[PDB]
Amino acid sequence: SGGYDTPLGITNPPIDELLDRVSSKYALVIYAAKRARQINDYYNYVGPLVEPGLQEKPLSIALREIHADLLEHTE
Amino acid sequence: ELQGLLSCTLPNRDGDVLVDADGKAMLFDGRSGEPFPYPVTVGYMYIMK
Amino acid sequence: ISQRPTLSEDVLTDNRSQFVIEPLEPGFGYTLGNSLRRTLLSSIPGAAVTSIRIDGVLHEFTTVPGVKEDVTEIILNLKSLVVSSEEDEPVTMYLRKQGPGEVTAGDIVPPAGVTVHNPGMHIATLNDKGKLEVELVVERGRGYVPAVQNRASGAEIGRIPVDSIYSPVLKVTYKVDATRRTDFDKLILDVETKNSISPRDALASAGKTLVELFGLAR
Amino acid sequence: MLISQRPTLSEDVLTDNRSQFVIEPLEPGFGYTLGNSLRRTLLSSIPGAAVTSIRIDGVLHEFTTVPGVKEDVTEIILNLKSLVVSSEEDEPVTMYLRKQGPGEVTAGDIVPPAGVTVHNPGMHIATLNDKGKLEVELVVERGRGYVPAVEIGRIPVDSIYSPVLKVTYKVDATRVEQRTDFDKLILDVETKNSISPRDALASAGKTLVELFGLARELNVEAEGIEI
Amino acid sequence: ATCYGRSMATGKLVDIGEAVGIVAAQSIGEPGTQLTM
Amino acid sequence: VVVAEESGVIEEVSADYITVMHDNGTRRTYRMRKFARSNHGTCANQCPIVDAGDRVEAGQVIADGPCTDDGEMALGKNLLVAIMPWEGHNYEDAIILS
Amino acid sequence: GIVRIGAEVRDGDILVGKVTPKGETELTPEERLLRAIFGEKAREVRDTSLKVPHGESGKVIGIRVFSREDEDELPAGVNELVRVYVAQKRKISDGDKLAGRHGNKGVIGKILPVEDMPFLADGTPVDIILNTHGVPRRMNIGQILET
Amino acid sequence: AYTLQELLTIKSDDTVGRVKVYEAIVKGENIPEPGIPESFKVLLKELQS
Amino acid sequence: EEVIAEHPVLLNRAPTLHRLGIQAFEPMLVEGKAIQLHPLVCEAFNADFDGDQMAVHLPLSAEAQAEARILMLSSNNILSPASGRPLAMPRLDMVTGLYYLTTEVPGDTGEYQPASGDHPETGVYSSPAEAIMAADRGVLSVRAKIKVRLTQLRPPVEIEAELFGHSGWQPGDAWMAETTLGRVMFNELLPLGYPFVNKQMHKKVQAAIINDLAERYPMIVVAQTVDKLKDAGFYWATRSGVTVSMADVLVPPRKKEILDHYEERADKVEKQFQRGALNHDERNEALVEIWKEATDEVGQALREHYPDDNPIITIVDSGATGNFTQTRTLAGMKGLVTNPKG
Amino acid sequence: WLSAASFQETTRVLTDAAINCRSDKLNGLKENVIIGKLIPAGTGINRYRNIAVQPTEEARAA
Ligand SMILES: [Mg+2]
Repeated sequence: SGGYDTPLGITNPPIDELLDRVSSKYALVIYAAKRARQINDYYNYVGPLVEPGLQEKPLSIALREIHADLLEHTE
Repeated sequence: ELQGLLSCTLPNRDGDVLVDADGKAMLFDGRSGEPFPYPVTVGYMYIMK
Repeated sequence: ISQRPTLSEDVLTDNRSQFVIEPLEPGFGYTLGNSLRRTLLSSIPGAAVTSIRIDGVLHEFTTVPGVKEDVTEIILNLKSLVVSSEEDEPVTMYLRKQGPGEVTAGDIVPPAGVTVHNPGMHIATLNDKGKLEVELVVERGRGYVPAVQNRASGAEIGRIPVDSIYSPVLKVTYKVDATRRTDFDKLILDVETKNSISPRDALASAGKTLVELFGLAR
Repeated sequence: MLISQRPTLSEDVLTDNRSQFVIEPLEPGFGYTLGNSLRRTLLSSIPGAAVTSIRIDGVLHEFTTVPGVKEDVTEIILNLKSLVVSSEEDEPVTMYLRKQGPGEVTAGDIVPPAGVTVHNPGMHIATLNDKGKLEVELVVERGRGYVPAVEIGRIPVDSIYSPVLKVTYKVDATRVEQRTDFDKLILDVETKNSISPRDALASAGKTLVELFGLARELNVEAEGIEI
Repeated sequence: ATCYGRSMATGKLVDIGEAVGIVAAQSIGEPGTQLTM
Repeated sequence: VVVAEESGVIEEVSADYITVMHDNGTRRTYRMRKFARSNHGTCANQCPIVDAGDRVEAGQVIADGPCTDDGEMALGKNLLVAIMPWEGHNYEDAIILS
Repeated sequence: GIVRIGAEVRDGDILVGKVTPKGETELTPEERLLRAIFGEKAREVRDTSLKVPHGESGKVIGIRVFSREDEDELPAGVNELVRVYVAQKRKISDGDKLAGRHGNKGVIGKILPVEDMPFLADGTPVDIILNTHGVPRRMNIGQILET
Repeated sequence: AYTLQELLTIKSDDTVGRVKVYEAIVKGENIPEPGIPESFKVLLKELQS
Repeated sequence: EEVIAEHPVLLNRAPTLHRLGIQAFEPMLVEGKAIQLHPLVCEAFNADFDGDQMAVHLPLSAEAQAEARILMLSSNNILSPASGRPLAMPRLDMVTGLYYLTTEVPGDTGEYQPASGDHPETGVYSSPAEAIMAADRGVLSVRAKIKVRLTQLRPPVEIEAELFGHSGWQPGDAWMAETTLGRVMFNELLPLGYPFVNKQMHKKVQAAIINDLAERYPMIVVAQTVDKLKDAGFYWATRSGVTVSMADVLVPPRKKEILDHYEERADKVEKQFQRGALNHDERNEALVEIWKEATDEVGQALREHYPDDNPIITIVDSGATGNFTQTRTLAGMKGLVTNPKG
Repeated sequence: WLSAASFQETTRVLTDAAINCRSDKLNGLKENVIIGKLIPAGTGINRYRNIAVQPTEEARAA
């Protein structure tokens, strides 16, 4: 799993594991933002693909999804 | 003169001289209880708001 | 081998006492002395005045005719009142006085169950035209409680909330003696309380508090 | 006085000999009244048996060379001090470990006298090469805490009497919507194979209950009630 | 990105969207209050 | 601060004013600023430092002002200070108070 | 409509009640419908009353009032003027700025309980803890001598 | 880029975008697209002057 | 408290000199009317607590919140974008807290001493927990040199190459190390994989350690290591015993003679100028050189007279804060002073 | 011309730009800042801002 200790809710998934999913941090930002507003559209449009928290920010849900590789993206 | 006065310090009500001639004193950590290892400079200062 | 520790009391004055606990583990006296001193300084129950009410005034920032001190200085003088209450409920004390002369704590008439322990404390100085008429609500609690607002309670304009300092103890300290084949520590607590309660009662309350707290560990 | 309630205690089991405990919520300022005292009690007030002094045959004066094995006497003492043992005899009891021929000596190769018990038989001690033999005497007795080194061939060791190994605590803040400054105590304890962290915590709690009951006995007076 | 070099903050190769001109101006002008005669 | 313009004995002292009786028979009265707002919101409050019957000389302080204590500028408080780093709560010019 | 002397006011409380003749243009369609249905064309006003600013509270000390009915000097077209004075007792707090006489300034990071404070041998706790690293590099040794 | 745009358009100058943002946050919807800063229109008019 | 969870805010302090003057943080509800600011980001903000104020901006759109969490997060920007040096590194107090914690005091209580006669060494410990037990009792000092068997720490390059297989190690592997308990506890904060240091932690040494961590380990590992370093440095700075008193500010003993000698030189220069031989500008330059030499001589005498454990010397030489010219000005001699022209 | 007018010497820049009837292409950091458009850097670059996002079919089944 690695030597890093347990992150604390806003620093997870760790940025070093998410930057391995995209070519740049900016593309990661747009990835997560578009997935998050898609999620919020679903609540008013697909997902969530992982188990959501009792009350969770859709941005964090999208980040966990990107970490789980349950979605695709194209520049 | 200040150095000399730091030695003439009258004791407290219990006869103890709390501040030595270096102006320092042994303090106790109020959280754990063990006394702080080294002597710490204590005294009285004029503080404004 | 472990010998069961003992607690032996010494006495210096009516309000100050030294306690000796021995024998104890090496390096264990400091921690016990501190765990006792913190509870003695913080969570010893006592009684104090919560809110007052003067007739001629509607708020704290004014002057009573004839008296020398303003209402705020009078409240700062009343902050030094050491009282003891058995009612454990809001109970009202009264104080009527007319100058010339001086108003002290001995002029306050406490109701049943409560009593003032320093009647000689200065409160206000009155002249020919000075007339002082004060009600004082006294309650029982622990620690330090800041003035309860008139919005929290259903209080009215005349009620002047005051800070409540419920601590009956004044100054606590400790010292240990280490002894080094057979090593042990002897702990000496030094407790000085206000004349409200005796150091025996304060240390007993702290002991019950700490016993109740450590009881959940087992 | 006043009444406080709901000071719950919970546990997180990391391993079988190490666990964390959480006491919450505690009143303001009480996170440090309990923290240091519980740690020093767990460390220095628990009955446990351990090794005091030993005698190794073959070499006595050199204290650094031993035939048959490659480990020095220092490493032998290091391996011996980590041996967990429980004895009920108040007097010091002697044990013996004897093993000949090339091989590996463990803590199970020791013959325990009546009453004592070795809890880590799979612990490595020494390795005999060709034409080697080891015969050693051990002194085991009870105590509390830790004490440094205190007849030719006899050497005293550092006695680790405490059944707990490593204790550390921390304080955080969680409270009701009116204060938000209450204290929460986190106590990480790591013990030996003698007793679980649960029993060590309970023993420290009982010893502290007796200690402060000595002071509560002075008078039966009001204090903070519990639920 | 290859001719520029690695990014000082990230340590890796500089991303594309990075605006290295403003970063360079800030880096040059930030310890400007330390130059004395 | 309130200063006596002429020697005499204090005739009356209240939280509102101080009346002095000079040696030639004339009276004088000094009114006290009580809880007066300043230009910057600070409180200007005066309190008498003399008692009835005291003999004051010409120029003596009779009542203290906002930051005056028995006649001298009292801008702050005498505090018991210990000089040591403490758990970083005094890190980088921060201050820890009792 | 003026607050009463000695009252405790908080953020958003009304100090002086004032009503202003309401402009006919800004009448919403609902208000216009109501005034046309009921015909209650009498004493039309809007709420422009004075309120307490954000982050401000305290006891009301005094109220001064000047009227035009009574002969007072007021500017052109000003009929009534009311001042309300509010006092606050501010204790020392986090972020408040303390300083000595030697240029050693600082805000208050934490106020510990009196037990957490390090104390002398006889149990007298210190009142303020000033960090060491500050003193020698500022070149105000006068604070140590003063201490 | 999106932070800088949000700071300069829907937080400062957009007269139809700020009310839209408040209406979207109140109803729990996504934040709309920013418009044109009014100060830019003022600059254009002052250039015409 | 629910709507704040996982909703970053932006903290800014003017003047915003570089991009680190604005950083994203996760807001934690605190009591009071002050903004609590992590003590490591100060170097990025140039923010002390002498009355500083900072501003908070709240991102609303999803893209802005993502840019805050990813691009502008506090724990993501650890290195200066100008020189690549670490900025979230322990700055001054922590420095002393670690500098005191890892320095070795020869001859301290519990120090390893070889066996002499029937007396054993008593300088070896099976586990670091045994050293902690010996430190709770008054026997073992944290700054004393001892020998410990480390099971959960990594050895240096040479020790791992000799005793173990190169590039091969496992948690639980044992090895003997002659270090201080302080250096052990300090290396305990560094990750398992990092080799043991066993060096007095001057600020430059920890800067190098953080440079290596950022060059090799992930960013989050560095962001947690710096927090552990902060905690340890503060806790041990409390007990490092660094205060200031009039006695700790030691006046140089030979100051009188040095000043008399160089003032005699200057008086000879003035006597030479009185006959018109020496030039006016030459006289000024000669006096300038004389007093520069005297200032440096007083500084050297002060450096010699000052113990190496003096709190002033300890604060300056550890890299925490200050330079030696400040110490020369405080005790000793300030020297020459500027003019209106310069 | 907008960047030059906002930078320094506004009057001269405006006169010179009016004489030459300058048309600003309106693609620069400061230009997009002034007009309130997404800047041409960082997340404002075309390849980053127009990314399409949709779950994979294997995850869309679950
Ligand atoms: Mg500043």
